[PDB]
Amino acid sequence: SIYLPLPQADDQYTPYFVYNFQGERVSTTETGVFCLAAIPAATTSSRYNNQITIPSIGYRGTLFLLDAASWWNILDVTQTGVLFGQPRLGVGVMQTMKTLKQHIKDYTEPAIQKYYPGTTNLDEQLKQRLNLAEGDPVISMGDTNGRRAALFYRTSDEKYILFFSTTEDPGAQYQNLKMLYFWNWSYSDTKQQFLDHLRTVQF
Amino acid sequence: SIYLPLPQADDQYTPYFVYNFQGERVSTTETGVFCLAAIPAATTSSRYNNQITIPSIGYRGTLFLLDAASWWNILDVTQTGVLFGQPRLGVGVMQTMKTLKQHIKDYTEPAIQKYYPGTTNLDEQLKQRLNLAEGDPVISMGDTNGRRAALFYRTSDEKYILFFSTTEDPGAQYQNLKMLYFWNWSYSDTKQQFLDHLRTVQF
Repeated sequence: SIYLPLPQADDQYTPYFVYNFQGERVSTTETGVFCLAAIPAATTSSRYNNQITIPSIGYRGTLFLLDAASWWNILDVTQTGVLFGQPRLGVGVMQTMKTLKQHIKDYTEPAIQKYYPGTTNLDEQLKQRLNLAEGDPVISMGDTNGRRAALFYRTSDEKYILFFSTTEDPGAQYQNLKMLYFWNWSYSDTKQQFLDHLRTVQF
Repeated sequence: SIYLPLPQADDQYTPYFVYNFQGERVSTTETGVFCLAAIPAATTSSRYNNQITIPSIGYRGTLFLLDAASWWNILDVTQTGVLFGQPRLGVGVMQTMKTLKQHIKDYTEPAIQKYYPGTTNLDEQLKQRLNLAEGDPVISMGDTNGRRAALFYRTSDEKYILFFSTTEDPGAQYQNLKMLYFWNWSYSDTKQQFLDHLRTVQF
């Protein structure tokens, strides 16, 4: 019936992970073809404080490197999360986290990889907090500053987990953190390439 | 039944400008009760380069100050814009720009003011591009860095215009600009208060 508020909207078929107004598939190979917008949710387990100097996220193995940091955040974007399409498309919000379930396990999409613990170079305690299973979907992302991050789908509890570091304490209640948009980051892009490629405004 | 992509969705009644999980009214007096998320649309006329040292936005005659700047942006958020509700609500996206038309002219809402040209200190060229009418809705906003901005509803063509400055040229095709989230900024808040009050994560 109602579709607003969006978290309450009924499921709808969406043709592809990213699609245009003609219903055609838009490949996820390029940087910036989808944007994650959300009010993330945090719990007492979200904030992890320890310096990790050569952090990585592993996938099926190989990996993508992350910036060294002391503040690690495991946030849930399942309830309010939406994906905006690449700006040239004009599609705006073209998935909710619920509709995205139709495509999150589509390993054929270049953006989506299978999580691999073995090449994930993170503290033991942090891996424990992530509570992921080998093969869970993982997506390379970056914020608007080019700070690499990962979006996971934790299949065991059907939660979309946004994992990223911050330069400073986000606060015990996450009061300090002012969230940024996250955009998909191609596996072949360096940080400079990601920033150069990224568009956030339709022209 | 079909609401994605969102720009195409049929209008739906929404009870209030901001509302909770069961449709009850939420006051807009405080900072950070709503968030504008969009992929804005730009044209050649969107970008204006001139240094303005004491820029202000006037409303009914009084005003709110903006940061001194030389790069001015008049962007259209009608196509993809949505409003997320305050994080404590867990309500997520609760208006589209189309549904928002139901409430945008509700001057009883504390967040919404009537635009007044007389106390708006910007030059003729900028005012000409804004193309506003006295009394058009204006909302004081800020980005996640606490940079004050204005969201306007130009009643004449029913377009939502986001007006803000940048520190550098966004580019001829807006290629350089990486958009930030914008949150409502209470008329009684200083920049420090806006940043202190603002929450972008639910705990």
